[PDB]
Amino acid sequence: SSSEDEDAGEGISVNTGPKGVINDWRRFKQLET
Amino acid sequence: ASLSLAPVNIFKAGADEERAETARLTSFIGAIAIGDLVKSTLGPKGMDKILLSSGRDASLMVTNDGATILKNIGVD
Ligand SMILES: Nc1ncnc2c1ncn2[C@@H]1O[C@H](COP(=O)(O)OP(=O)(O)O)[C@@H](O)[C@H]1O
Repeated sequence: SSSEDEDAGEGISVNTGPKGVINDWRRFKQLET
Repeated sequence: ASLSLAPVNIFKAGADEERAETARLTSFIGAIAIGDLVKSTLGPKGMDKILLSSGRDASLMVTNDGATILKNIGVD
């Protein structure tokens, strides 16, 4: 009833680029030092 | 199975090794790069290099000598 459970080229040797960028390199290097 | 490409790791942190192809490639690249750099300073029409030191002194050298060029470079 209702009731239920529901309920390559590695060697580079960069030539001139370091010379070109040395200005910024030293700019950062002074503050880092 | 090589030391590098094995399931267990046998090296310190930072230690590595290059097998046949890699070792030969590294050696050939380094040698050819050194030879290409030192050349063009060879013979009567060879030109000189500029050795710009990156140290505190920042020494400047102009040379055509192969040994002088080769000794003043940081090669790994
Ligand atoms: N006047 C010249 N005519 C032809 N070849 C030359 C002359 N002078 C030098 N050479 C050649 O240039 C070669 C390289 O010499 P050089 O460029 O001084 O560097 P390195 O002597 O250090 O190898 C030598 O093997 C030599 O035979």
